[PDB]
Amino acid sequence: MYQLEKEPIVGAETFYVDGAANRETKLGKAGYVTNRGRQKVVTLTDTTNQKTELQAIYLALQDSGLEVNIVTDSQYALGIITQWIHNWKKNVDLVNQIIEQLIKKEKVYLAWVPAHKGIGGNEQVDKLVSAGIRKV
Ligand SMILES: O=c1[nH]c2ccc(S(=O)(=O)c3ccccc3)cc2c(=O)n1O
Ligand SMILES: [Mn+2]
Ligand SMILES: [Mn+2]
Repeated sequence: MYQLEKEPIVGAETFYVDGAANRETKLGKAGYVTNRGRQKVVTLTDTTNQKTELQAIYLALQDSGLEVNIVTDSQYALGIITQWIHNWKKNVDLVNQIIEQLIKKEKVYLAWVPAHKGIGGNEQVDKLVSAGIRKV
């Protein structure tokens, strides 16, 4: 990939990603739902909210084709990726794994939306990852 796309990629699968963690137990979940009806959730241990957001993006990169749209509610995760591309043109291992996957893509669009603002795909993945982690 040459850059993050300036707008969504026509014809590419869209992954709504999210993570949830609990500070008392360090238990969490990460996952995605896609516009093509795919979904995945994984359970995590010794994790944090920010780590789960990175894990969700890693899953989306791993499971997507060469062109992908990713919608996250994490400014932290968005910033990690934007900063790396910049320097190219905390959570060190996870970040390296994400960059490893990112560089294999042909095109990537990555957009931020606010959490808990009624945004469809984002609310769907939030329900999936927060169950058993965050109290309703
Ligand atoms: O990235 C984030 N940031 C959040 C910030 C606040 C809340 S909250 O629990 O305080 C909340 C819940 C419901 C409505 C408003 C705020 C939840 C989240 C969340 O689930 N994800 O994924
Ligand atoms: Mn989130
Ligand atoms: Mn959430």
